[PDB]
Amino acid sequence: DTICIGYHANNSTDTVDTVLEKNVTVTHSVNLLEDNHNGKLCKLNGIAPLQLGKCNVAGWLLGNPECDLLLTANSWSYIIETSNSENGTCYPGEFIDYEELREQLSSVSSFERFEIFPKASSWPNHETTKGVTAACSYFGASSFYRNLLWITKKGTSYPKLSKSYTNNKGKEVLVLWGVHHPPTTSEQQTLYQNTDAYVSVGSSKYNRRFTPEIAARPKVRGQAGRMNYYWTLLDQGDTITFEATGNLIAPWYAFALNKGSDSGIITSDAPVHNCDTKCQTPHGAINSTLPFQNVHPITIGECPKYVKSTKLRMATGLRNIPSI
Amino acid sequence: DTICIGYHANNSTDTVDTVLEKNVTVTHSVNLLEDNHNGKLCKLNGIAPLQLGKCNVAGWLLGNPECDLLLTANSWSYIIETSNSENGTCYPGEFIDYEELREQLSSVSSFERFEIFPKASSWPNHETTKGVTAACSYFGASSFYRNLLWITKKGTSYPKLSKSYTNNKGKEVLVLWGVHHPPTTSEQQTLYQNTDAYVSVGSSKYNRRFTPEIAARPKVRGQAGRMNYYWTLLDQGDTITFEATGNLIAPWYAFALNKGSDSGIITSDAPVHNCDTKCQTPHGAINSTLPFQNVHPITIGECPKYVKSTKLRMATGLRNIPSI
Amino acid sequence: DTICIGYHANNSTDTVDTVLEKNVTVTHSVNLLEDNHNGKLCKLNGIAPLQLGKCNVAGWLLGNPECDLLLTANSWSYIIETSNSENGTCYPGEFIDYEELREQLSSVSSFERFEIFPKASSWPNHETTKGVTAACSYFGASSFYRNLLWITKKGTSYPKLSKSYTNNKGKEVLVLWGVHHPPTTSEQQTLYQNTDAYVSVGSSKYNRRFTPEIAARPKVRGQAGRMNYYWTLLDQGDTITFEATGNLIAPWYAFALNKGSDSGIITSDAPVHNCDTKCQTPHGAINSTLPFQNVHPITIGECPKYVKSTKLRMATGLRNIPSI
Amino acid sequence: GLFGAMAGFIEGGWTGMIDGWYGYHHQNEQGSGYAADQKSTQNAIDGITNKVNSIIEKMNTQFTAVGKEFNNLERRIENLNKKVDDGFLDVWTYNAELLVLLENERTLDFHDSNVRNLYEKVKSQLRNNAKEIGNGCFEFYHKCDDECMESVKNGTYDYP
Amino acid sequence: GLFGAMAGFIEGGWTGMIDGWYGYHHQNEQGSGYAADQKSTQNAIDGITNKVNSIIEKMNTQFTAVGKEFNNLERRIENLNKKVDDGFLDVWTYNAELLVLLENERTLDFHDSNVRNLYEKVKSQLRNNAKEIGNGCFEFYHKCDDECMESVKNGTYDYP
Amino acid sequence: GLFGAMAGFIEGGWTGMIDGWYGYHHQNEQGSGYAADQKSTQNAIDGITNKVNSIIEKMNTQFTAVGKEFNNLERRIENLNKKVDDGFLDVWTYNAELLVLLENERTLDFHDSNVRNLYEKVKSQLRNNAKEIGNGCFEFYHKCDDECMESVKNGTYDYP
Ligand SMILES: CC(=O)N[C@H]1[C@H]([C@H](O)[C@H](O)CO)O[C@@](O[C@H]2[C@@H](O)[C@@H](CO)O[C@@H](O[C@H]3[C@H](O)[C@@H](O)[C@@H](O)O[C@@H]3CO)[C@@H]2O)(C(=O)O)C[C@@H]1O
Ligand SMILES: CC(=O)N[C@H]1[C@H]([C@H](O)[C@H](O)CO)O[C@@](O[C@H]2[C@@H](O)[C@@H](CO)O[C@@H](O[C@H]3[C@H](O)[C@@H](O)[C@@H](O)O[C@@H]3CO)[C@@H]2O)(C(=O)O)C[C@@H]1O
Ligand SMILES: CC(=O)N[C@H]1[C@H]([C@H](O)[C@H](O)CO)O[C@@](O[C@H]2[C@@H](O)[C@@H](CO)O[C@@H](O[C@H]3[C@H](O)[C@@H](O)[C@@H](O)O[C@@H]3CO)[C@@H]2O)(C(=O)O)C[C@@H]1O
Ligand SMILES: *[C@@H]1O[C@H](CO)[C@@H](O[C@H]2O[C@H](CO)[C@@H](O)[C@H](O)[C@H]2NC(C)=O)[C@H](O)[C@H]1NC(C)=O
Ligand SMILES: *[C@@H]1O[C@H](CO)[C@@H](O[C@H]2O[C@H](CO)[C@@H](O)[C@H](O)[C@H]2NC(C)=O)[C@H](O)[C@H]1NC(C)=O
Ligand SMILES: *[C@@H]1O[C@H](CO)[C@@H](O[C@H]2O[C@H](CO)[C@@H](O)[C@H](O)[C@H]2NC(C)=O)[C@H](O)[C@H]1NC(C)=O
Ligand SMILES: *[C@@H]1O[C@H](CO)[C@@H](O)[C@H](O)[C@H]1NC(C)=O
Ligand SMILES: *[C@@H]1O[C@H](CO)[C@@H](O)[C@H](O)[C@H]1NC(C)=O
Ligand SMILES: *[C@@H]1O[C@H](CO)[C@@H](O)[C@H](O)[C@H]1NC(C)=O
Ligand SMILES: *[C@@H]1O[C@H](CO)[C@@H](O)[C@H](O)[C@H]1NC(C)=O
Ligand SMILES: *[C@@H]1O[C@H](CO)[C@@H](O)[C@H](O)[C@H]1NC(C)=O
Ligand SMILES: *[C@@H]1O[C@H](CO)[C@@H](O)[C@H](O)[C@H]1NC(C)=O
Repeated sequence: DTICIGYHANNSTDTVDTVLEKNVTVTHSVNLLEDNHNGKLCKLNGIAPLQLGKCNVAGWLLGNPECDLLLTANSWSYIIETSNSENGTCYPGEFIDYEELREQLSSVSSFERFEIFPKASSWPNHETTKGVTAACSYFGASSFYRNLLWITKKGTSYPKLSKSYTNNKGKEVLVLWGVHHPPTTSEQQTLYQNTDAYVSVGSSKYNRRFTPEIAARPKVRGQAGRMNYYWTLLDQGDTITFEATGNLIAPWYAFALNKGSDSGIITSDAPVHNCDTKCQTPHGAINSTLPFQNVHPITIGECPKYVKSTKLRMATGLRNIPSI
Repeated sequence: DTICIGYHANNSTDTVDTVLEKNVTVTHSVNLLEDNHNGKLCKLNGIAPLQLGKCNVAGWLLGNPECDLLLTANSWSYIIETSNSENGTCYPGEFIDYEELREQLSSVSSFERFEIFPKASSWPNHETTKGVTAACSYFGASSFYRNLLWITKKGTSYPKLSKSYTNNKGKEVLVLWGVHHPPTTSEQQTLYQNTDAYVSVGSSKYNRRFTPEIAARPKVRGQAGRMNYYWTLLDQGDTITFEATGNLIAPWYAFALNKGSDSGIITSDAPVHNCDTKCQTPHGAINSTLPFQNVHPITIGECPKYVKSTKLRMATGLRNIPSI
Repeated sequence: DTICIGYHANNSTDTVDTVLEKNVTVTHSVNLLEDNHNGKLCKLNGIAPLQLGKCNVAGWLLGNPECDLLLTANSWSYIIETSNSENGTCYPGEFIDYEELREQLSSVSSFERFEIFPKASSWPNHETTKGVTAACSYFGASSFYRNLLWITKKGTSYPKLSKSYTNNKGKEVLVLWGVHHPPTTSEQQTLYQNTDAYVSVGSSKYNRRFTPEIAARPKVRGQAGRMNYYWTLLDQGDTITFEATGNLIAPWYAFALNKGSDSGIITSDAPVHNCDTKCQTPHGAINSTLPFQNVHPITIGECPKYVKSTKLRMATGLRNIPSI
Repeated sequence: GLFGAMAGFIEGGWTGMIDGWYGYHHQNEQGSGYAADQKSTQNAIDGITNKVNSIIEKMNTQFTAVGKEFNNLERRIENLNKKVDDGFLDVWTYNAELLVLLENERTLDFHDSNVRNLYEKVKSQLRNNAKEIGNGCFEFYHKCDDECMESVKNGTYDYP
Repeated sequence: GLFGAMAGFIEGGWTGMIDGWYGYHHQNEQGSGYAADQKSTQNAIDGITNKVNSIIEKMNTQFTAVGKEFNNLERRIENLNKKVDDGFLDVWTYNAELLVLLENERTLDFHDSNVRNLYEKVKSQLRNNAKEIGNGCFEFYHKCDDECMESVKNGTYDYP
Repeated sequence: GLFGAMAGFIEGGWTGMIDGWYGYHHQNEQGSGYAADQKSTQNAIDGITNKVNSIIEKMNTQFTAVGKEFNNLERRIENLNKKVDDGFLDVWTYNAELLVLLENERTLDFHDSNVRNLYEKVKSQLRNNAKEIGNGCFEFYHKCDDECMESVKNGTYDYP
């Protein structure tokens, strides 16, 4: 008669590493490194993202003629740009504080596009029907952004215009605008007459005044002229006043939005399907259960610390030593 | 006859957590998480802070009429703003590089306020007695900052003024000034005559030239005009030169200070009592003995790493298993 | 007859610290803290650095007359400035985005200095032989930077100049230039005639227009006038256009470089010998074998995490208890 | 391992014991078989389970977007942001890596320790009523039917 | 625990031993009482004391002001600064949390180990001159007056 | 230490054993001398060697330039950059410092454990054929020539 005390063993082949030994076969292990993803762009916390496709953020906000499908944008928890998002500022120029804007609009609760300064009778005694270019061509034809209006000299006189807007939308209002810069002071006059024009933008929190920066410069996608795009968030109850004697690319449509918390912009070509998630990446949705992730350094949400590891397997059972 | 070897036990109820078991009663433990504070704003390393009260940093430096009690400021290791610190730039405008200044003045060894450009005879043939506004009203009456002087056109002529100052204080000198921006080019003339005025500030390390940025803008706390406030640290032996044909809000009083190391600005309504400390927070003084703190993410001094923990109790004694 | 089982002991005096005991003598230990260096400035990954000596980066790029030895610069993995690198912008002024440039040029694969705008016949009907100053004196004589050309009014007329350059070098081109700012509008005319001159720089990615910022300012190392230095990286195939009616300090020599990855700038007086290394510091080369280093917080390359430790000795053998 | 039992004086695992981690294997005139020691097994599971939760549950994380976007004149802060990202990810990589190594060592030792304690719990009861065969077994100096085998399993072995 | 003594083969604590962590309790014809083993207790205190200092003393900190202040056009770096603050505070939270868990395990094991060593130090001297009653006690096969009880306490027990 | 062997029941080191970490020392009518137990020594070396590599190999690092350069109007981010540098270097300082302390404890315990296991491996074979003298030695109740001494060294000691 005998009795032996011993330990378990099985067909397991999982191996873990220890301080003293590499690859030790164990009866039971658990993985702490999430390295799989659904290769899809999901909803972050139950709120679909915003797809721009061929358009990038600048093209979407300005109203590039190739982003007509984006004129209905609504809600979104994060923005998606594609390797094909090259349609932005069709008319050459610098988008002032662009990154900063991209960052601030990464997440939006409510977002409504309204006509702040109606093209139809808003700038009488001013030409508002020639503001079109070949750079921003829509279906072969010459066109222009859909949220800005290219006001140009009437007849042969460009009278000083003035227009204000008060935010009564009960929420921040994104007001975009631009200032055109002719290549020559010869054009500055054939377009805006006044060869000393200025564009001023006033608000209880704004005052930057502009003047045309004429300069011989290379032609970009056609035009040698340039357009700097500006923006500002108009607080509830505040009034933004525009007055200019030329070079003003007036706001036509503005957006009344509601920012709560900020997220970011994912750039990927993965399909956008209806799935949920707490942590999202460019390659797809990642699980938020494990303490570590090695799928992508760049993520958005509540994510598992990114590590350069390939294996973080933790033992639960004991050494596996079978054989009868 | 017998002898047993055993271990200690007592009335202790302290519990600690271990890798394998939650809440284990121990005979003796030690806390590593500091989570208490004296609910008071102390002295950081034996040097009282600076209380602004109703005034914020901008109001204190510019000389807002509501900060007359702050005209004697001296030394301080960190600055205190209250939930009632709303008295700053009474006259609407942008305080250029404000954050940056707040940061740089967080700590000061010596700090003396002197008259750099005496109001009395410094700008003869110039009106220096009308520089007053309703926005900066002192006791019902119209007033103005106490460290700046609002120079305005004399009679109907605003001759080009020029004035220099050399830092012979044997230490950095903070020189504050402003540039007024009328809402209309009509006012630019009824105040400074020259409707093409400019304000230039020269130093061996400065040259930014200014021009009035007229623009129709909303009225803020009264005035539709604006005043941008500027500043610079004048190095020993260097000379700062001001010359202007209008729109200059000249420095009246400047500060001769001595920065050594930088700290920060605490914003809290906790009482300021005479106590010392190495690490201070918005809720009160924290102890610097333990490796961790959970009182407040924002601290100033040599502090215990902020953690989201509620309990970091370390065992010293053994498992407590009493009962006779 | 007897047999005892025991453990090793020797003459070792190495001591390590443990959770429970300080200084425990061990038979064998290993150091994990690298705290030695060759007190020399080596090659980072087999590519010598760039020595500026008396010159700093600004003096090297602009062409300060004291950096003539640096006109052949080639390749380099990191830049070396000395406690004697004080020869930069001999002519007083602000080097716009200087830090940013220093950062971007920290590492360069190929770097060729070419004549972009030949002094000899490039600005006919313009004075290109007086652009010299006492601040930038070369061997007692008055001189000027070697990569910029000080164009000044011809006779008594300063006609509007215009000149473009297209990057056909097949790689980024660093184009440096400056804008002179007279102290008085009286000099603005005796030098450039037009007392309303402007300097515009155009590119498919640039448009900043300049005007002279006249202002009474202190004299620095002689001159009271100032020169702001600018730069830009011209992309392959792009064209940079300069046109100006005065105040232009035209590019004379530009650089055609090849940036791949970025490194930094070491400032030290240690000798530069021909040695290699993965991690370099101001005091000398450091080893990259150990996980920790305490030689210098500031390093360049693949370095061992900097720690405030003085001793990180790890036990390998057992407690050492000799004596027979 | 650290405690000698696993791959030690009890050099092999029991593929036949399929209802627990640590247990017995008796052999008497009536039959033979394995039986997992339920108490030491459950306790071991609870502990490991708790250890795994800790390593997971203790990982705090807030909503965050790592990416940044800086223009060509913001190389300095773009690199600063890079230093931060590389920086933390160099910390979590060294920590995860080592936390597992060290905890894996601890876990295996824990099992080894549990076996040695079990073996010893029994070696205590039998005393002289059995001879120790250095393979983790005990041969009784008497008959031990299933009741007897049971008693030692549930630690209630009579007069020793 | 890991070494079997606490809440193991010596299942209870001695509320009556109030002058040390580990000790004895004799019982003979002259009387009874507890006595803390002074050497193993002091050494245990010194060690734990040293362990606590380490965990504290090893925390380096320089004067610092965490707060920053960025205007409405500095969201990017304000967030960068946020990533840094959340970042480090996610590191210290996971570290403190685990450092305690793991060190608490170590400490308790250390005590358990000290008891087992003590018990064994004695079990060594007595040998056959006493029978082991699996509760951490030894019953002498002879008389053991206070001198005798003493000798074993200060490890100088005669002929065994 | 944790396992009683080093500076414990085997209070001293053998300056005379120069071919291993753990071993024996026999004494019989033919002669005497030391002999390192090769298997437990090699295994101990392999493990420690592996432990040292881990602590080193697991340190990931990318090419980096810590320095930054910010002008007098960039104090905010210069300080942010400072917080980052001080920040990480406060993490690596506390980690290196403690990693060594804790791992040094582990290593010494490991050695101590290896000795106790060795001592026990032998104490197992000899059984009653030798008396234990609490100094880590065994005195045979019989003659043990060099063959015999050998057999116990390579764990093949006959009838016990
Ligand atoms: C003013 C307006 O409403 N938009 C016109 C724009 C703007 O004038 C311009 O962007 C201001 O910066 O210009 C458009 O394109 C024409 C314009 O670029 C002019 C240059 O001043 O050149 C015209 O093409 C020339 C061509 O360069 C010659 O070599 C030759 O072929 O003649 C043609 C015709 O003039 C451009 O068509 C534009 O699309 O933006 C026309 C807009 O109506
Ligand atoms: C010039 C000076 O020393 N300070 C006066 C300032 C400045 O002119 C002004 O800030 C420049 O930007 O203006 C003060 O207030 C008066 C001013 O705002 C003017 C507008 O130009 O309006 C006056 O009130 C009007 C009111 O708007 C009318 O509806 C009607 O009631 O008449 C009154 C009187 O004109 C303001 O009083 C100021 O306080 O800053 C007056 C300073 O003396
Ligand atoms: C224009 C040119 O090519 N370079 C000259 C420069 C530039 O005019 C100047 O930098 C523009 O900002 O000036 C040089 O130095 C002379 C200049 O500073 C003038 C001031 O306008 O003063 C001259 O010295 C004066 C001195 O100040 C008087 O007190 C007295 O002694 O007479 C002398 C002679 O005028 C400077 O020599 C320069 O080196 O930069 C001369 C360049 O040729
Ligand atoms: C929409 O994006 C496309 C490119 O992504 C723009 O067209 C450009 O791309 C062509 C190749 O597809 C190139 O040949 C040209 O650079 C250019 N083509 C044209 C239209 O001239 C297109 O302009 C964008 N839409 C607009 C008008 O903004
Ligand atoms: C001092 O601060 C107070 C507010 O903190 C300023 O007064 C404002 O606050 C009132 C409520 O207390 C509001 O009704 C108004 O916005 C305004 N009141 C006035 C005086 O018009 C006050 O102006 C500040 N002092 C100054 C002049 O800068
Ligand atoms: C080269 O650097 C030296 C200083 O490092 C410049 O000379 C200055 O230094 C002198 C002391 O060596 C001081 O007395 C002066 O400030 C100044 N001396 C001169 C030349 O006036 C020198 O100018 C630099 N080279 C140039 C012309 O840029
Ligand atoms: C492993 O063993 C389990 C239990 O018998 C069984 O369910 C599984 O199919 C086996 N798989 C393999 C590797 O054969
Ligand atoms: C298992 O053995 C070694 C571990 O270092 C290695 O060669 C092999 O890739 C490992 N594979 C596994 C099981 O991950
Ligand atoms: C706990 O016991 C100690 C020692 O007897 C005594 O000082 C203290 O008052 C007791 N407190 C409690 C919980 O009764
Ligand atoms: C003690 O027991 C558990 C631990 O998880 C919990 O329910 C309770 O809140 C704990 N309280 C203590 C002693 O902190
Ligand atoms: C230490 O001992 C070794 C081995 O005998 C020997 O090589 C060395 O010279 C000795 N050094 C000292 C400290 O005497
Ligand atoms: C050794 O002993 C103590 C450790 O705290 C200290 O006084 C001494 O400086 C230490 N020196 C060594 C060996 O590093």
